[PDB]
Amino acid sequence: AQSYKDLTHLPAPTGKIFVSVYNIQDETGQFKPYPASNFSTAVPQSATAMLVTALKDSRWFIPLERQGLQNLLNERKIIRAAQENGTVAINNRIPLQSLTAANIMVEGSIIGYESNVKSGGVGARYFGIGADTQYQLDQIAVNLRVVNVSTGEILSSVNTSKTILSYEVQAGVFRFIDYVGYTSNEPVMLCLMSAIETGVIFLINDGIDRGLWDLQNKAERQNDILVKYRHMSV
Amino acid sequence: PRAQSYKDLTHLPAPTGKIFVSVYNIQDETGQFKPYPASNFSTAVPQSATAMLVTALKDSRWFIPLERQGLQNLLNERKIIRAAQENGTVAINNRIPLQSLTAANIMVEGSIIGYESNVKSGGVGARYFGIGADTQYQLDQIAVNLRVVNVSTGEILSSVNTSKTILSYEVQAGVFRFIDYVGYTSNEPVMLCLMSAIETGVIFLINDGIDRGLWDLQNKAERQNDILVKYRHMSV
Amino acid sequence: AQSYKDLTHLPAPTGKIFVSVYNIQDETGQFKPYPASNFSTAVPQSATAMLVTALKDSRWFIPLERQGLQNLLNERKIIRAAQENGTVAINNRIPLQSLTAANIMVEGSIIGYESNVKSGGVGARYFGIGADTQYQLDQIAVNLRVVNVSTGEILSSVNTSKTILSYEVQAGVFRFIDYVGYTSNEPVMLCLMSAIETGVIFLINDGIDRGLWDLQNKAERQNDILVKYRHMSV
Amino acid sequence: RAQSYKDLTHLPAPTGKIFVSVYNIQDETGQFKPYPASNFSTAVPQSATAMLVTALKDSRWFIPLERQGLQNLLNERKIIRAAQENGTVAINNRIPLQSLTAANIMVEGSIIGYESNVKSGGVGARYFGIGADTQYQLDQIAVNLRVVNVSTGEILSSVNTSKTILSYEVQAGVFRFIDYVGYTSNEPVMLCLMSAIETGVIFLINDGIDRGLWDLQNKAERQNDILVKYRHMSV
Amino acid sequence: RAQSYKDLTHLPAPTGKIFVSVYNIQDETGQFKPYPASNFSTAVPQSATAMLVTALKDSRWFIPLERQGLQNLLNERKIIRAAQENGTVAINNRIPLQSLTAANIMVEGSIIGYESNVKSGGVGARYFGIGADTQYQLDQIAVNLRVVNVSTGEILSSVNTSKTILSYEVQAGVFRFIDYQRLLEGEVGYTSNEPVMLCLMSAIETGVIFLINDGIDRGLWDLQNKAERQNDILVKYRHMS
Amino acid sequence: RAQSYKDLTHLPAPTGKIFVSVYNIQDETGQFKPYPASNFSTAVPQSATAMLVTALKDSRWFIPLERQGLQNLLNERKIIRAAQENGTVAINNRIPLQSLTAANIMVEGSIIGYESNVKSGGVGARYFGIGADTQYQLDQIAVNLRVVNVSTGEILSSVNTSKTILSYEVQAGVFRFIDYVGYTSNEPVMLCLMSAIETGVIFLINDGIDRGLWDLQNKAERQNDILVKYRHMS
Amino acid sequence: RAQSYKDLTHLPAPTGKIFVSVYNIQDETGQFKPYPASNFSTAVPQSATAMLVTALKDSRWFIPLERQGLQNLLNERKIIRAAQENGTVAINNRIPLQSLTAANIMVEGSIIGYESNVKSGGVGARYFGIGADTQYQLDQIAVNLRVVNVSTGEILSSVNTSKTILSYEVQAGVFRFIDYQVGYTSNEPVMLCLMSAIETGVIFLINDGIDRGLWDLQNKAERQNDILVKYRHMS
Amino acid sequence: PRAQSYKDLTHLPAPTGKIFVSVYNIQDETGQFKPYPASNFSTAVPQSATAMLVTALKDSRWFIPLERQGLQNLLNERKIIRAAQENGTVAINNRIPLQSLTAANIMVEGSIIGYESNVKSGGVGARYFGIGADTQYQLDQIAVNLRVVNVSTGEILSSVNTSKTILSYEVQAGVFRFIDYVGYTSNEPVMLCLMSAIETGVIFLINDGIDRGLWDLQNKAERQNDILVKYRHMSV
Repeated sequence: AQSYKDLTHLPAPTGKIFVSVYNIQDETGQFKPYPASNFSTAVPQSATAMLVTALKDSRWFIPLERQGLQNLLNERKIIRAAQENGTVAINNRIPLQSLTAANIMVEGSIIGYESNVKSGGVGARYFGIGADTQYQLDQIAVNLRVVNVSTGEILSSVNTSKTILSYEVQAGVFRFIDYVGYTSNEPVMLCLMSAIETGVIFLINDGIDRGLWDLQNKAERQNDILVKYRHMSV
Repeated sequence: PRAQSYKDLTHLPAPTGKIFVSVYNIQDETGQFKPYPASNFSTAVPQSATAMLVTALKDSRWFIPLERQGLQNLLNERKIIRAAQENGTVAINNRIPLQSLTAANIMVEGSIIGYESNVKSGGVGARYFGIGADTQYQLDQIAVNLRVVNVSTGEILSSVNTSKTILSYEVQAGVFRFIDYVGYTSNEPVMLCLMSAIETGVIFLINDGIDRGLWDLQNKAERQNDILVKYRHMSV
Repeated sequence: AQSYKDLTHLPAPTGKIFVSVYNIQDETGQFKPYPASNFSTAVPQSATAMLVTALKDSRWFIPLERQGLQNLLNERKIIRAAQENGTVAINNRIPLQSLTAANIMVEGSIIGYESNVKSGGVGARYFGIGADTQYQLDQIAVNLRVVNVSTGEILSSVNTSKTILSYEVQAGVFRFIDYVGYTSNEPVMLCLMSAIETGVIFLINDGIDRGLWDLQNKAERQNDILVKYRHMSV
Repeated sequence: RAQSYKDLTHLPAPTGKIFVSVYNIQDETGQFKPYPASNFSTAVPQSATAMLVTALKDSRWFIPLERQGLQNLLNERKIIRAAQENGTVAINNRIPLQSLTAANIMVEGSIIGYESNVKSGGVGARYFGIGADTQYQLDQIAVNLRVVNVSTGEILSSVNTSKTILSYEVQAGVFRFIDYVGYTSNEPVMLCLMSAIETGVIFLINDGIDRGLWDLQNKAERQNDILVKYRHMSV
Repeated sequence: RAQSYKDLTHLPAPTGKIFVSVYNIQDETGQFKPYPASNFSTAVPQSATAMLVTALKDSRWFIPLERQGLQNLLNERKIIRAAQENGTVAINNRIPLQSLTAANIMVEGSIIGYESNVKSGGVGARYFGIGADTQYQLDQIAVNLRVVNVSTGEILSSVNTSKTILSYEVQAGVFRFIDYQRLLEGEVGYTSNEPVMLCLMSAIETGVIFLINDGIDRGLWDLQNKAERQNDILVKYRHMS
Repeated sequence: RAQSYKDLTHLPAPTGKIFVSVYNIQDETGQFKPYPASNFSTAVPQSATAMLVTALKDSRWFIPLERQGLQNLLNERKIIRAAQENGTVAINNRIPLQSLTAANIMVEGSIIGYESNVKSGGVGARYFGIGADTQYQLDQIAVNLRVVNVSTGEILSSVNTSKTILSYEVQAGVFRFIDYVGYTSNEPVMLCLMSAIETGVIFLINDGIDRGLWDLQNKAERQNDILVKYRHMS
Repeated sequence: RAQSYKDLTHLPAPTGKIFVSVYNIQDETGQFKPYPASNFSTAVPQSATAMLVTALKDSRWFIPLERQGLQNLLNERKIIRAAQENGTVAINNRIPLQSLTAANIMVEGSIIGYESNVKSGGVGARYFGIGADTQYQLDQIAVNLRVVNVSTGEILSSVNTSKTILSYEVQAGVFRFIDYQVGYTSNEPVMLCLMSAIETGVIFLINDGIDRGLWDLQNKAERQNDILVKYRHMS
Repeated sequence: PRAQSYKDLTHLPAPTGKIFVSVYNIQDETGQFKPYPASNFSTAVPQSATAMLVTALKDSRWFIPLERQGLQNLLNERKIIRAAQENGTVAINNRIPLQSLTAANIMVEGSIIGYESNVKSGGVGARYFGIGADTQYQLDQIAVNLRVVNVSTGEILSSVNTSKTILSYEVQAGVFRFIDYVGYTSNEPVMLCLMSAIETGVIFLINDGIDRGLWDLQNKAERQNDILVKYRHMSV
């Protein structure tokens, strides 16, 4: 997808930013219609994992684990129990630091989702397909927030929407366009990822502008990708 | 392009100074879900009013929202910070100075108190949309209540109510025509509805606060600002 | 609507009354029938929000927030922590009083709800529509109680029933009859709201008669609205 | 208003009114409404407790103490005390606290059974006066009320009432009914629940007379028309 | 009123009424009503404990002690103590507290089975004297009552009852019924109560009589007149076991 | 009464009855009834535990100690002690407390399987001697009973029983049945559960005898008619 | 009884029986039965843990220690201690308490997958010997058994078994079956599947343990036993 | 036969020494269940990913997995042991020497992040499977995410994502022909998909770790290994 390429070729910052990752909540309230199970969610429930990946892939952030904090704490208990008596095989000693802290924490909401099946119309032209074949429209809105831990104020809050027309051309292969491409992943997931990745870039952009963080070369503020995504926020 | 509610909200007259306000949840108190063939669990209304409100309070240029949903998370992070620096070994460039959590005298809270949606044909919609009297458009109505509570006393200072009614139909794949009891939107209508209501509520809120002396304008004359009188009139 | 106009034009009391607002529980047990979701409630779940609005709008009461008492308390902790060390910017100082108390607390129940689709009969006659055209009947019963915090005894206990025949004439506009007028609100919404509004007035009347609270002008005990709602209460 | 209400509100007086604590009346019918109702729609309103509290008051025999929101009460009292302990509160805003009113008996109960069927013609049709094609409704609710001695925990009384109501709609939202003749604007099942609880309160008062828990002001009134009406009902 | 009630209300007297703690009778049938009922509609009423208490009282053998609402009781007693500890309460309003009454036995139970099917013709049609195409109902309930020794935790008594009732509606809200345990005797009764409830109640009332008999036979409690062990009702119910 | 019941109530006597604590028999079939039953109707009764207690009592080999309501018991004993500590209790109402009777063996169990199929013609039709289009049902239950040594926690015995019952209704509420012909007034699936549990208790008794967990009064009677009958069944 | 049970009950003996604490076997298939079953009817019986315990005993290799109901155990022991601490209990009623027996190993597991579909013809029709239009049933279950070292928390052994059973009914409640690599059973097929799988897992476990020196055979020569080598090859 | 992923996983080059890793759950975060006529409660994907991961980590010969799911059970058993020998009376042949629970510097965790399943006919399936264009095969797609966390600092060291797509159809009862974007399988296709994704996940993880200097190979000659290069190309 284009978002992944843009995300992976940003200009570099002075240094990577520590950030603690809390959840991206699904707040659409939406599930699939008949004949799905009543319990089948309309959107994957994996936004947080995607965010962690998107933050790392940006080359701008060091994500700190918080979802499984209790597990972390246990493991550290077990380490301490294994070395407090000074008998542990030295090749097996694990030096413990204090957990890395962060001044900002990142959180989010999937704020909306719409999906409908369509045929012909504008989609059929851009795809180069028959005016009777049925395609899909998937739209997701994501909100990402960065909170200041020192004060509890919101440092940054971007909103992204991605809308994707798609249709199956081969078993398990989809052609799609971002309001032209090939994808092997489900359209709805491509949408969720693309929205989250874009959100991270929006995030990085907003932070540069507000002096939360700066680029290695301030000259690189006018990088093609950065202005591309800066303009997607009007 | 973007709704009238957003435009009005983002061009309000300024307050003497921005007001800190703590935001807790906006509950969906409609009791409503989508009918067959929806999943029984599909909510009629989006479940993200709180995020929308935080964004709208910020966008008004009147408020600095303090997020409280993850207060418990915030507090843990501060524990983790203190534990990392109490021994004075942390790399000086990685030191995180802690202030006190910013406090607020007022707390804003709310409810989505009503929602109705039905599909319609002909009538006023058909005329204003300029469509066939057999062609179907949709009506979405959402009602929101916003309350301001005094943290020092616990008195409920303000309690405003807004209703937004939106007529819509899809004209192109993923594009909707709408009327606010004509515009175009790329967003699903029930969300356009909820957003407009929340944004309107924040404006109603600001007005009520001025009138009750909860907060004051920078320019005392601008009590007769076009936007403020517009929304003042929607409340009578 | 009539209830609202009347509620906002009550004669004034000697002084506004503090009251703690606790929930109005939905005790109908009722949800919407096919094709609604099984989980769709028959009645909105916002009676309490409406009570607070009605109490303030009566200009008789000062409602004290209790649903978010725990949040309140937290904010007060945060306030104290921010100023106990005396370093806070003097203009950023927030003086804390004790939470305002109340001798009475108001609570309630939605004790019954009926909703049915109908044709012909009285509706058709008064609405002036075909005996084949369909209207809705919505009926709600509400109970409001005022409790003495000092003794735990019930100070006042009023009951209201609102019955509304309605039908849609235009997209989103209903003509209704109160067992003719026009409303933009959903009928069940208007029914619940009207019952609660009427309830507060019933409450206020009962309170006057039982000496729980007094009017500035005792002569206005014969106010048009007050006697109107006194007549309904029998 | 129904006969039950009339009777309840015209009982002979007791020596002095009785404090009684009311905790919830549980729906123990296990019953919900059939298709096309939501699976979650209860057959019977979930508001019996509120109704009982009202009925206890209306009888003029009892002063009901509500306990459902006891924890809220307690909080309010915390807030009151915190507000005046430092003696700075304006004397006009001072709230004098008494001790919460206590009671020796606790009343509790269950809705123990419910049946509803749609009927056509038959016997009802005659007292209603219509053809074997019009459909009327039968609603039957059974309630149990218990009185508990708080001092000892003995269950002093356990009465049972059944109300059966035949009804059918004549006008939109207006019902004709017969109590195994009147008109009601209230939904029949709710008229039934209410009539059951009201009747129960009277069964309770009678049973208390008979067990020496309380007696009448005027001993002659021990064989009052209403009290005797409902005693015969209870056997 | 059912025969079970008549019999329960005319048992011979004991030396003294027996204190008993009443805990719940659990519905362990696992059964709900079929389409078109709500999935949540229970096949059997959920009110056996309320009925048990009434049956224990109506027997004139027991004094039931409240335990379902034990926590509420305790609260009320707190409130009481708080109201008179400062010695200012109006003397007419003073409430003397004893210790909660104890009991050496607790009674508990299970509804262990429930069967219901609609039938036509057959033996029912004969004994009811109705058309072989008219529909009647069969309801069967099984109840288990246990008496537990609180001093030792041993189970003192565990009786089992089944009541089977054929019924059909004859008038609006009036049912004619038969008690399969007397089917061939051809006696038919009328009831205003729903059949599954008459069934539940009749089983529970029978269980208590079974219970009183077992206790008599095992010396858990005694009759005033030892001679009255040969009372008609006691041998009637002694034989059903 | 069932063959199982006759056999259980006429076993050879043990040297003396055995105290055993009874904890639950869990329904571990995972099975509920099909359409048009309620989704919530269990396939099998939920009263196996009460049945076991009755069966253990009825064997004349065990004295079951009630543990399901252990917490209630303990409460009752608090209440007794509170009523007598002050030495004021009415002498005829005095309750002497012993210690709760203890037991060295715990009995517990699982219903591990259930099958129900309604059938037509075939072998059933022959043994019943009915029309070959008339429909009968097959019910099969598998039960597991375990005895645990409380001193050590070792599992002393683990027996498994399967009962399969063919039945069809011949009179209203009366069933003819066969255990791979008899009459029962009880529902076939209950007869199935009960019979399995009764057989289980006998199995248990045999295994205990064989392993020296407990002994019979006359050691020669190991060759009792009933004991060998059920011994051969496994 | 099936090939798995005969085999489990005729294994070569170990040096001595092994204590193992049994915690649950979780159903991790996520699977329930389709229409017209109740939505809540599980595809697979929920009794794997009871079955494992039975299998472990039946192997004559293990002594299972009950842990599912450990708190009940603990309560009963409290009651015993309470009954004899005051030295008055009748000596014949005295219960000597040891410490709960411990174990160096802990056995745990998961049912990790399940399939069921109905079929016609193919290998089944041949091994069953019926026409290619007559229908048989396929049930397949995958189980994972783990043995964990309590001293270190490392996983000591981890076997995986899949059993596939083709089946169809010939008489009411009697089935023809095949252990897809012919037999009779009175039990439901998915039952025989789970049980055969759990029994196979225990043998796989015993084998893996011998090979890794977790436990030893009486006679190391018996390493080439017919049953043991049979199960070595299926792994 | 057995999937290529398994074959590749079990023939990796050895690391300098095997690495202890603690494994907590792999959550199903697809939100997906089976459609009618399945039970509403039937999950689309097996709920046994964690067992499968533990199995995969062992099989790679790079890791020693420490299961933590029953940590509480473990701890209880150790209590029981200690209580059983603290009085020094236990039978010597039954004596159990307790070490400390083995610790690990890294902790592995993961999510099933996506799942789609469809029944299909004709197209590529009919061609490669060699079946009638009306004959039905199924498509299963699963996406897995594995994360490695530093237990000493809480930094998330690695987060790899894998997708497996499998076309399949049953050819004989309980035997499937399948294609991994022809082979035969006795196991169910959705399980084959989940297993293959997880195995691939582990190799991706090993690769990422080499790259980030978390670990290196025993034999320097093996730095450019065919299997390691194969699976790097699937990521890029």
